[PDB]
This record gives sequence, structure tokens and C-alpha cells, in this order.
Amino acid sequence: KREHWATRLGLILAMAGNAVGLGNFLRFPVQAAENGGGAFMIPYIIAFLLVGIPLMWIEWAMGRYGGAQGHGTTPAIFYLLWRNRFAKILGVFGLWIPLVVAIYYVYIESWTLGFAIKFLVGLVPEPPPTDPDSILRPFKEFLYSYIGVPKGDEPILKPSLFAYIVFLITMFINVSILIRGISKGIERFAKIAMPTLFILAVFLVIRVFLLETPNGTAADGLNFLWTPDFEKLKDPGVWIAAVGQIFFTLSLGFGAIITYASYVRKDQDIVLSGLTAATLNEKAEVILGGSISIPAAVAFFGVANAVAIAKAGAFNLGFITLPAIFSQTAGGTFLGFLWFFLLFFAGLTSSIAIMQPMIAFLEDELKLSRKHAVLWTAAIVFFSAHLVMFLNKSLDEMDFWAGTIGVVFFGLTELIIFFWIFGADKAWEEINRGGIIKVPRIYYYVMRYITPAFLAVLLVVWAREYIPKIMEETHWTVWITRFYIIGLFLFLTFLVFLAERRRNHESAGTL
Ligand SMILES: CN(C)CCCN1c2ccccc2CCc2ccccc21
Ligand SMILES: CN(C)CCCN1c2ccccc2CCc2ccccc21
Ligand SMILES: CCCCCCCCO[C@@H]1O[C@H](CO)[C@@H](O)[C@H](O)[C@H]1O
Ligand SMILES: CCCCCCCCO[C@@H]1O[C@H](CO)[C@@H](O)[C@H](O)[C@H]1O
Ligand SMILES: CCCCCCCCO[C@@H]1O[C@H](CO)[C@@H](O)[C@H](O)[C@H]1O
Ligand SMILES: CCCCCCCCO[C@@H]1O[C@H](CO)[C@@H](O)[C@H](O)[C@H]1O
Ligand SMILES: CCCCCCCCO[C@@H]1O[C@H](CO)[C@@H](O)[C@H](O)[C@H]1O
Ligand SMILES: CC(C)C[C@H](N)C(=O)O
Ligand code: NA
Ligand code: NA
Repeated sequence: KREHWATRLGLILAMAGNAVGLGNFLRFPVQAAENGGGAFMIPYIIAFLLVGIPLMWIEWAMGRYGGAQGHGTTPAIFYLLWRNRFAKILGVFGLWIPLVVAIYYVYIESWTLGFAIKFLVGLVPEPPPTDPDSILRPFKEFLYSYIGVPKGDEPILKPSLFAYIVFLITMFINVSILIRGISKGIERFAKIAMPTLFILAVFLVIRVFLLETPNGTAADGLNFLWTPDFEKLKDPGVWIAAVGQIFFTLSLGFGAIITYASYVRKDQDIVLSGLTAATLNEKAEVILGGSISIPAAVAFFGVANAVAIAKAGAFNLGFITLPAIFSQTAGGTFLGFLWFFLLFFAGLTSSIAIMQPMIAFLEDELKLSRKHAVLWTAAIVFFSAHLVMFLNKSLDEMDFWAGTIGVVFFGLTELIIFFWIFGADKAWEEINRGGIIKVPRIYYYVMRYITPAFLAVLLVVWAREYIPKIMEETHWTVWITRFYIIGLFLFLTFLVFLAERRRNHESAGTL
């Protein structure tokens, strides 16, 4: 019938690995530092309670429900919940979003492997022996030469040969896990990766906590991040950033939680399991991810400079600043290795999660073998990634449409289909069925009224005071990426159409 997670621990760690990734260690620090630190945290915590938790339960429920009938992806699941052809089309986003995100996420993940390798072997810049630019410049040049940032006017990137080869290796590693399946692949790997990730992260926090310079200490960083600023609570931008981060960090709206949950046995609890996966992610994000790069940057440069660093380049903090700071300490190159190794495992456990939806669709709906499903998915991602590797800003365009606005739109869509169309009481029943614990009574009202209203308002503000600038103030090359990803949606819709026909073909054979 269908693969199933072998153990409860395996399920929890696989789901935790799905969630805990580059978003916790790279994205969170930038969003927080960029939005006033503590001022960002209030909306963040509220978004977690009003959006993160409820949507997590909903996605687990939708996945388990679909899995019981042999379906793990939204084109089919949405249809099961709402037998309307439009359900299948909306469901395509559950394949498109994770695919598009994988197309750039796996490449960023590959940079962490490449950096881990170079730092391990000591092929790193030799900063000069205390002028900040003289210290940071060598590391900025290191990153820029790796990914091939434009030195001229052309919006073209020229990745180093090493970077390209490392992306290939990274794709191979993802495949090596996925090709073994759910219990012998993803689950087995999670039991090894998560413990390693936790240990590495705790160690790094401890080392960072020992940092002190004439400019400050790690403590100043924590105070910056954990001191409330009730005067920003009225800024939509902060709310948009906070909600966006919650979706991204919890893997919500990517169809990934849903697919993983489709392997949970029909009787199995999802209330406690889902809540645990969610809380584990938040601890890894605010306690671990929040305690590494920000405190380190603030300790060495002070708050004002740390904040300016993050705003200047989203990848500055994790790929340039932290390694530069580490280089000023004994054994700093090895500490850099540990940081990038941590990022790699965090990324790896998440990228396999966003490639599994396409794999599940090809297996469940087009009946391909796991081997063929995994290889074709890898081929599509590998090929498509060339756009992200060679066209400047393609990555940002994909991250916006699929990884930012896309997931919020899809989150609202799945909630409406499950809690409104399918039926609020049928949905509530499905969520709580088999639960080790019941979902708190108040959450019924949050899921049915609060969450959808919250997201609806957010999306309207996004499309009215932000999306116009992205459509009018960007370089013309953004249309190359938009064109390509719209094509991917077209192709995936064609596959759903073919799945429909095979099912009809197959039914007229069941007759
Ligand atoms: C703004 N351009 C340069 C980066 C956008 C993508 N990006 C983002 C997005 C917002 C804030 C920070 C970061 C950096 C880390 C990260 C990690 C994984 C996937 C995407 C991201
Ligand atoms: C100690 N041994 C069992 C772990 C190393 C193997 N391991 C790993 C670990 C890191 C990178 C790649 C891979 C290969 C594929 C893979 C698949 C399932 C379980 C573990 C792994
Ligand atoms: C199958 C799809 C192929 C698309 C064309 C890919 C061309 C990649 O080309 C390779 O890029 C590397 C990184 O920039 C360079 O180091 C190599 O020398 C170059 O041959
Ligand atoms: C993980 C092992 C990766 C090995 C590939 C390293 C690519 C780094 O650099 C490349 O190495 C090639 C052969 O040494 C040279 O011919 C290229 O000119 C050089 O740029
Ligand atoms: C949209 C994605 C298009 C990918 C096409 C990539 C074509 C690669 O082009 C190659 O890149 C190498 C490294 O940058 C150069 O050294 C080669 O001279 C160049 O021909
Ligand atoms: C979005 C895709 C960006 C691809 C960047 C490709 C850079 C390739 O390199 C270019 O290839 C041309 C034709 O092969 C040559 O005529 C140019 O001299 C060469 O620089
Ligand atoms: C905005 C979302 C807030 C969620 C916090 C929920 C805290 C749980 O609250 C508890 O829920 C139980 C079950 O319904 C009740 O029996 C308890 O009386 C109630 O205090
Ligand atoms: C797209 C998701 C799998 C990303 C993951 N939740 C992270 O925080 O990195
Ligand atoms: Na996360
Ligand atoms: Na992960």
C-alpha cells in the first residue's frame, strides 16, 4: 500500500529535520536584525501562536488523511477534500512551490558543503594581522569568487568550478537519501543528522558566548534580540516579515509537511507529534539560531554595525561576517568548518523534504518506481538550478514568488479548503482523531476565523503596498525567471492532467 514511518522517534526527528534548516540559522537572524531585534520577536511569537501552530496541525491532518487513501500531494488531496476540478489546479501549487524552492535552496545548501570543505582543509582567506574592512573584505571576496558575483554591468554570475562540482555532489547526496525511501532513507538519516545538528549548534553557541571585544560581548547581542519594542508593533512590514519567517521556518505552505504526514499511519497521533516538531523547530530557531550569528556580530562590531551588515546583504552574516569573526580566534578556521557543517546538515534534512512532494506525486499518481521518481525529480531540480547559478537575482525572484508570497497564499488556500469547504467540524474531527492529546478548544475558533482573517489582511497589504515595487522597480532579467517558473507550473499542471487520464484509463479497466 504505502510506506510508513517505522518509529515515533524517527517520525519526530524527520519532521524536525524538515523544519530545522537554513531558515533557523541564516534567515531568522537576518529578519530579526533587519526588523529591530526584540521589536520583531513580539509579532513573531504571535504569528507562531495564531498561524504556525494551527497550520502545522492542519497540514499534518491533511497529509495523514490523504495518505490513508494512497495520496501524499495536494493535487489529489485537495480534490479528496473538495471534489471540484479547480481543487486539482490549486493543488498544483503543492508541487510547484516545493520544486521552485528546492531549485535555489539546494544550491545555497551546496555552498555550505563547499565552504565546509574549504574551511576543513584550510583553503581560506588570510585576513590581515584590526580594521573591520581589512578583516571582512577577504571573506567577502571569498564568497563572491565562489558564487561568481558580477564584477561588471551584466547581470551574469560565474560560479567557480569548485562550486559547480560541489552542487553536483550535493545533488548526489540528496538522491542517496531519497532513493532509499521513507523509513530506510529519510527517517534513518534524521536519526543521525538531528543529534549531530543539535550538538554542533550547542557547541557553537557556547563558543560564541565566550566572545568579548572592546566593542561588546555576546550578551549585548542577546539583549538586542530579546528586548521588547512595543513601538514597532504597529508596522505592517514587521508583521509581514514575521509571518513570512514563521511559514518558511516551519515548512508551512510548501506541501512538504503534508507529504511527510501522508506516511503516518491512519490511527497515529498527529496532535502531539505536530506540536513537538513545531516546538523543536522554534527552540532551534530562537535559542540556537538566534544565539549564534547576532551575538557574535554584535560582540565584535556593536549593534548598529551588526544591523547595518544584515541589511546590506542577506548572506553577509552567515557566509562572510561569522567566518571573519571566527578567524580572529584560535582554532577559528575549524570553528568555521563546524558552522558550515552544521548549516549543511540543517540544509540537507530540509532539502530532501521539499523534493519528496514531487517524488510522492510521481509515485502515487503516475505510478513511477521510487528510483525513477527520485531520479527524474533530481534531474528537474539540477537542470533548473542552472538559472539560479548563472542569472543574478534569479534566486531572489524564486524565493519571493514561491518561498514568500506563494507559501502564505497556499497556507490560506489549504485552510479554506480544509476548514471551510471540507467542513470545519469534519476537519476538527480529523485533526483530533487518534491524538495522544486533544487540540485546545480555543484553537477551533482560531483556525476557522482568526487565522484566515489574519492571512487575508496580510496578503492584501502585501499586494497593495509592496508587490507593485517588485513589479515596477526590478531589472528586466527578473522576467526570465518569472517566465521559467510559470512554465514549470504549466508543466506540472500537464502532469496532473495526465494523472487524471491514467486514473480514468485505469478505472475503465477496473470495470
Ligand atoms: C536577499 N537575497 C540575497 C537572499 C534571499 C534568500 N534568503 C533569505 C531571505 C530573507 C532573509 C535572509 C535570507 C538569507 C538566508 C536564506 C536561506 C535559505 C533560503 C533563502 C534565504
Ligand atoms: C554512520 N553511517 C551509517 C552514517 C553515514 C551515512 N549517511 C550519510 C550521512 C551524511 C551524508 C551522506 C550520507 C549518505 C546517505 C545516508 C542515508 C541514510 C542514513 C545515513 C546516511
Ligand atoms: C545539462 C544542462 C547544461 C547547461 C549548461 C551548463 C554549463 C556549465 O558549464 C560549466 O560551469 C562551471 C561553473 O561555472 C565551470 O567551472 C565549467 O568550466 C563549465 O564548463
Ligand atoms: C571535493 C573535491 C573537488 C575537486 C574539484 C576542485 C576544483 C577546484 O579548482 C579547480 O581544480 C581543477 C583541477 O584540480 C583545475 O583544473 C581548475 O583550474 C581549478 O579551478
Ligand atoms: C538559465 C541557465 C543557463 C545556464 C547556461 C550556462 C552556460 C555556461 O556557459 C559557460 O560558463 C562557464 C563558467 O561560467 C564559462 O567558463 C564558459 O566559457 C561558458 O560558455
Ligand atoms: C541566465 C543565463 C545566464 C547565462 C550566462 C552565460 C555566460 C556565457 O558566456 C558567454 O557565452 C556566449 C555564447 O556561448 C559567448 O559568445 C560569450 O563570449 C561568453 O562570455
Ligand atoms: C491564541 C492561541 C492561544 C492558545 C493557548 C491555549 C492554552 C490552552 O488553554 C487551555 O485549553 C484547555 C483545552 O481546551 C482548557 O480546558 C483549559 O481550561 C484552557 O486553559
Ligand atoms: C523550505 C523549508 C524546508 C525550509 C526549512 N523549514 C528551513 O527553515 O530552512
Ligand atoms: Na525552520
Ligand atoms: Na533541515
